[PDB]
Parts: sequence; C-alpha cells; structure tokens
Amino acid sequence: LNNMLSQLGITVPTGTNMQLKNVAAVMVTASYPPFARQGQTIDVVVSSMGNAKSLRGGTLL
Amino acid sequence: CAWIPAKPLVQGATTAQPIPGPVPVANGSIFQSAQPINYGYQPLFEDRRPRNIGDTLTIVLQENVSASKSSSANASRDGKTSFGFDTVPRYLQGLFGNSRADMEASGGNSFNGKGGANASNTFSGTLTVTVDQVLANGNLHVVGEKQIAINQGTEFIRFSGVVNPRTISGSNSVPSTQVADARIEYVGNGYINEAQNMGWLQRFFLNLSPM
Amino acid sequence: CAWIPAKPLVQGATTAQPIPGPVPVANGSIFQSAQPI
Amino acid sequence: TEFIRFSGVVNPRTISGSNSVPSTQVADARIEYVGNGYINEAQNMGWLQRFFLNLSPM
Amino acid sequence: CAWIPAKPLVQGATTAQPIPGPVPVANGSIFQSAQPI
Amino acid sequence: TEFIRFSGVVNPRTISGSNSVPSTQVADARIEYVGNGYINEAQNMGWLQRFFLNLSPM
Amino acid sequence: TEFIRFSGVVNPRTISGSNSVPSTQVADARIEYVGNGYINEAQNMGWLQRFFLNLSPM
Ligand SMILES: *C(=O)CCCCCCC
Ligand SMILES: *C(=O)CCCCCCC
Ligand SMILES: *C(=O)CCCCCCC
Repeated sequence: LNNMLSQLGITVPTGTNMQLKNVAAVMVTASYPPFARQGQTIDVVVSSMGNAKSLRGGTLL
Repeated sequence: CAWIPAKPLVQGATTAQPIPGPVPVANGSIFQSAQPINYGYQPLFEDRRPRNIGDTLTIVLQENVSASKSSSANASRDGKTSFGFDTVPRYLQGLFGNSRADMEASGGNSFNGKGGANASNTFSGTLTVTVDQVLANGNLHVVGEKQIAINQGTEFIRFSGVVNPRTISGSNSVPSTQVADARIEYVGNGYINEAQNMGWLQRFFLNLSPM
Repeated sequence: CAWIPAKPLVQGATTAQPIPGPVPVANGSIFQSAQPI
Repeated sequence: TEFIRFSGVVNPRTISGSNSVPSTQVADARIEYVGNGYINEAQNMGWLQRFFLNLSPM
Repeated sequence: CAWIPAKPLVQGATTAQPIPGPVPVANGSIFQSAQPI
Repeated sequence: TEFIRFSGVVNPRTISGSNSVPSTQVADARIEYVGNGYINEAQNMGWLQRFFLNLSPM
Repeated sequence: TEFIRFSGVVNPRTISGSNSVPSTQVADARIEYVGNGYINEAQNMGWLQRFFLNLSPM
C-alpha cells in the first residue's frame, strides 16, 4: 500500500502506525488462451492470502 | 583596513515600493481581479515535490563516514648449545683431554613489523537547493549555495547532486545520503581562513624533505 | 597561498530561473497540461 | 577534499524495500576513501625513509 | 610522493546518464513496454 | 590497498535460504588477505636478516 | 601461507544427517598442517645446532 501511495505521489513517513480494515492482499490467477490478441478480455480468479475474513464487495486494483 | 570601501554581501536596494493596483473596470461587479499570472495544473492531494526547473527543495546534510585498518607480523628464534667434559678418565684422555671437545654456542633472531591507517568525516546542517535540470527518467539535478558573513569574513556552503523524486519526504526534504553525485563544499575567506594555510616554506618542506 | 585563485568544488551557476509556462489552448477546458515527458 | 568511490555488481533480489543494499552483498566490490591537500601530504613517507624501508639490510 | 599522479582504485566515469524511452506505438493501449530482455 | 580473494567449490544443497554459505562447507578453499603500500612494506624482513635467518649456524 | 591437507577412507553409514563425519571415524587418516614464509623459517633449527643435537656426545 505504501508503494502504491508513493507511486501516486504521496509519501507516508516510515515507522508510523497504520492499521487498515478495508484492504486485503490477494493472488490473481488467469488462463492465457490460444491465439490471444492484445486488447481482448479474460476471466480471473482472486484468492486471499493472509488472515482476511471475506472479499464480499471488494474491488481489484 | 577598515576605511577601504568594500561592497556588502547583500547588494542593491534592500527595500521595495508597493505599486497601486489597476483601476477597476465598471461592470456590475465588486470583485476585481488584477491580471493573474496563470500557472499550470497543480494537484490537490499530492505532496509538494519539485517538478520543474526553478523549484526549491530542502537537503538535510547528515554525513558520517569512518574507515580503518591495521596489521602486524613478527618472528623470533633462539638457540643455545653446550658441552663440557669436566673430569676425563685416563683411557679417554686421547680424545677429550685438554678441553679439546668442549663447546658452547648461542644464537638469536627477532623481527617485529606493524602498521595501520584510518580516516573519518562528519557533516551536519540544512540547506535549500534549486532544481536546474530534469533528467530523462524523472530525476532532478539540484544545485545550491548559502553565503554567510559574521562580522569579519565570509563562509560558503555549496551543494550539488542528483535526486530521485520518490525519496522526497512529505515536508519537501531529502537526507543528503540519498543524493547520487553528492558534491558538498564548506569553505571561507578572510584572514581567519588565511590563518589556516601552511606557509610556502613549510609546504615545500612537507613534500621535499627527506624525512 | 590563500590569494591564488582556485576553482570551487561545485562549479557553474548555483541557481536556476523558472520559465513561464505555455499559453493555454482555448478549448473549453480549464485543465491545461504542459508537454509531459 | 575527500573522495569516496564505489563500484560493484548487484543482484536485484537483494535490494531492500527502501532501495538499499548492504555492501557485503555486492560481488566485485571496489571501495576507495582517499583525500588530497596538505593533510593528506602529511601522511606520505619521505622519499629517503621510503627508500630505506625497502633497501635497508635490517 | 603525494604529487606523483596515480590512478584511483575506482576508474572510469562514476556517473551515468538516463536515456529517453522509446516513442510509444499508436495502438489503442496505454501500457507501453520497452523491449524487455 | 588491501585485497581479499577467495576461490572454491560449492555444493548447491548447502546454500541457506538467504543465499549464503559458511566457508567451512567449501571444498577447495583458497583464501587470501594481503595488502600493499608502505604499511605492508614495513612487515617484510630485511634481506640481510632474511639471509641470516636461513644460513646462520644457530 | 598455511596448508591443511587431509586424506582417508570413510564408511558411508557413519556420515551424519548434515553430511559430516568426525575425523576419528576415518580409517587411514593422514592429517597435515604446515606453512611457509619466514614465520615458518623461524621455526627450523640451524644446521649447526641440528648437527650437534644428533652427534654431540651428551
Ligand atoms: C586604513 O586606512 C588602513 C590603511 C593603511 C595601509 C597602509 C599603511 C602604510
Ligand atoms: C600568497 O600570496 C602567498 C604567495 C607566496 C608564494 C611565494 C613566496 C615567496
Ligand atoms: C613529491 O613531489 C616528492 C618528490 C620528491 C622525490 C625526489 C626527491 C629528491
């Protein structure tokens, strides 16, 4: 999250308190199809990877 | 001397006169805006980082380097041999008589070498520099100079380097250990500085003396 | 000596002048972006 | 004037999260810490003593 | 001596200049990938 | 100037999780720690003393 | 320069789980710890003293 914020233009000081609740770290997996052309779309699977309770209404960045 | 005219460090006029604003145009409005110099798009939530030529940026000089080395070696050797026939029996007098076989010898050797070296330096302060070029990958070349004159002489603190924008903190400041081609300089003039150069004769001897 | 002219470690000019931005194109927009690298 | 020069080869997967690497993880490390001025000149041996240190019998 | 020119341990230039990236191809994409080794 | 040189043969299954091996697990270990300059010259024996150390009777 | 040389014969069922054997389980153990340089030369006896140590009457 700090990497993303820094990339966007906001530098959070280091060694500071930060406890979020609406964010989860996920692994995304997909299947590259045959003869795939750039611009097309595929379906992805999103899976939690640490101590999260649910991904009910989330959005993948 | 103190009567020889010298120019001050801060030259020119040290005051400015306010200029009267323009006469308001007689539309139906009370709000009158003097000609506003339009500056470009400015983000709202992003930190105030320098982005173009001429922007300022604070450097926090904190340098602390310290290196050292040493070594040694040694060696030693002793030896001491002896032999003495005090009372020789008669039947042996033809071989060990008249002290013809007594012997005594000694020997020694020693060596000790050693050496070492070290170096160190520190630096602490704060200095605001200015961007003078934007590189092809977003890095900023920065240069800066601060001149002080406390009652007798003049000290100069100059700085130059290259900064990566993603290292600038939220308060528009970078520690000097994150600058790539750091050139720092802290010099002075006046007789206080002249009292710290070696005399030409001593400087010559320091280089050409045999020892 | 201290009177012999030597060059400083940081050479060249130690200041820069800001350059005026481009004149905004007269589309219907307030957002004007100078040529972005 | 003091000069600190460095040269080496770095493996990207060793760079920390704050864009920093300890110098013990660099392969062909060349480090140099030298100086000039009369402070540095006061630490070279005299040519006669340097000659004796090499050619003296003991 | 201290005036005899010696070469430093770290030789050559101790700085590098960033090179401008390639011009993006005008497909319908924002993602442009420079030639990846 | 000090030089630390190393050469050897490593078995991959001995490399730790942090890409590191203790030097006691290298087979043909050649380690070298030498230097130059007058600090190193002040630690060689004089040629006469070196000759005596070998050819003296005692 | 110091040299540590080793030679021997090992029975595989004595190798531990970490690929290590204590040297007391090797059959024809030949161990050698020698050196060279003047530090080693300062530990040989002089030829005259060596001669006397063998041929002196007492
Ligand atoms: C101030 O007026 C000092 C100038 C004196 C310099 C020359 C003295 C002979
Ligand atoms: C500064 O002006 C010192 C120059 C003196 C060098 C030569 C002295 C005879
Ligand atoms: C530095 O310039 C020292 C050179 C002196 C070497 C020869 C002295 C007679």
